[PDB]
Amino acid sequence: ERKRILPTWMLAE
Amino acid sequence: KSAVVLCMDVGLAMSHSNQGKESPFEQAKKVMMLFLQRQVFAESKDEIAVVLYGTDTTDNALAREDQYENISVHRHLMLPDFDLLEQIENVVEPGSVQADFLDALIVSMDLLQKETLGKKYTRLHIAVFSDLSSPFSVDQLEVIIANLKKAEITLQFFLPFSVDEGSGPGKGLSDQQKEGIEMVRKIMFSLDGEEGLSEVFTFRDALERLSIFKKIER
Repeated sequence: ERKRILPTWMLAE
Repeated sequence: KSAVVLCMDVGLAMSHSNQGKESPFEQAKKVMMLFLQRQVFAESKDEIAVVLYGTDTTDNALAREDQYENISVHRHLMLPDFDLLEQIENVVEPGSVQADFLDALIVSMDLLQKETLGKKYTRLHIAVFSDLSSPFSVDQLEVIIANLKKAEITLQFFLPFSVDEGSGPGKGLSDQQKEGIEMVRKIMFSLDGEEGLSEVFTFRDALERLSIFKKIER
């Protein structure tokens, strides 16, 4: 599956 | 005031004209123009952005080598104004490629996240117009859904064909389109259960449904 890189704000805890 | 992104598939398959008198691209553009005209003439305070996916060029904040390709932010989150109607019916042309609709959704979410900072809205909304012809990756979809919930963004999907119980005989949908329909249903149910599945409509219902939604305190 093609990997995407999410913007930092979406990865915030 | 609402914040709304119109997230429009302009990929090559949308140009194929074989039902009625208008291609899916032409049908969707007509709905968008009628909606924007209504908003302008009524002096609505809603802010409306436009994101296109399937465009030959790329123009968005997330774009890098092999990321968020062929997705273009045509209009930022602003009041629609008379001048934009001209701008929409000139720079919305059919694309020659296809793009990943979940990439387009992320671009639309990122646009809302940045451009709604420090301001109060009744709802944050993304309306997708597509024939679901294009492949997509589900990488980190669970984080996309988590962020839609956290930011309280609602989703609506508009397709050029029915998919409900009265859809009737088969419409020759490709396996990719059937996969797209299923993933749309998974997303909408993840967001709002059975009620979310009800937010999947046809182009024929889009102009009127764009305005209707259930109020939820924020």
